[PDB]
Amino acid sequence: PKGTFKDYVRDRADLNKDKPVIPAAALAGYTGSGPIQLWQFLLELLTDKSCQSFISWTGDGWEFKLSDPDEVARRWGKRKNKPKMNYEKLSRGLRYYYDKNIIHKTAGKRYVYRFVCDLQSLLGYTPEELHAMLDVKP
Amino acid sequence: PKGTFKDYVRDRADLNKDKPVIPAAALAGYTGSGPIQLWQFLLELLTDKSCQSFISWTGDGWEFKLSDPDEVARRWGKRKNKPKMNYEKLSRGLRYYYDKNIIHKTAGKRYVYRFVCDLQSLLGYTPEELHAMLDVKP
Repeated sequence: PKGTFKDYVRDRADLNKDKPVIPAAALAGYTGSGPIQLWQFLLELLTDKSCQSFISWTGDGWEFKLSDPDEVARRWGKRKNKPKMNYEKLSRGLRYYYDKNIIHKTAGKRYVYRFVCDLQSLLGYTPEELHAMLDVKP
Repeated sequence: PKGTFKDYVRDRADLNKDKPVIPAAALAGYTGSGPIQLWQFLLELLTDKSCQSFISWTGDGWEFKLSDPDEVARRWGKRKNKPKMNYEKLSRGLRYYYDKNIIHKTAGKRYVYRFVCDLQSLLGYTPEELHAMLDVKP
């Protein structure tokens, strides 16, 4: 392409990309879920500094917000090779996690959710630790 | 719950896994190649310290050896969700790269090939540079 592959990688690194704390494929392998799942993908985006403009931790425990839900849906589609992925499907996926108690929606607010499963024990990180590593303001 | 995700990751790191100098996905993205191609996959394995037992650089420029061709094929099939992938198909794939001048086979030797496209200009790395980062004996 333009410059060398080395340039490409350096440019991505400079933009804080390709180094999520919790890579979805890695978490899928660890949990043995086979295919990558939406909740694991959201976790990767939330621990990827380059993604903070469209999805981020609110600073309240495991609560997060979708600043650009369409972008989130777009990336999800690309990751699962489903070009037809959209916000309608993304929201349906999120509602599915309600009864599964993986993700709950924050009442009286919009596009704000919270992981309600025990991620601290599963992941080995506290909300504080993760927020420091990602330099989250709140 | 065999440890935490964090332990799972450190365990793999202690085995020199998950850190290829040239990830196939990244290379495909940079070249705008779409799906990951076999030659890109070989480059990934060749720059992944954890794969040296079945595929490695010979120490002569961009020449490499498939010490365990069957395992290489298995990993390729696994990466592309192609369960039928095996040595016969992998070898067919390699031969296809001949007239495409991407990879040529070293005559007179067994399981030895060489990238013949200009990888130095494409990657930004010299063979010797990669060899050093990978502790190639030779």
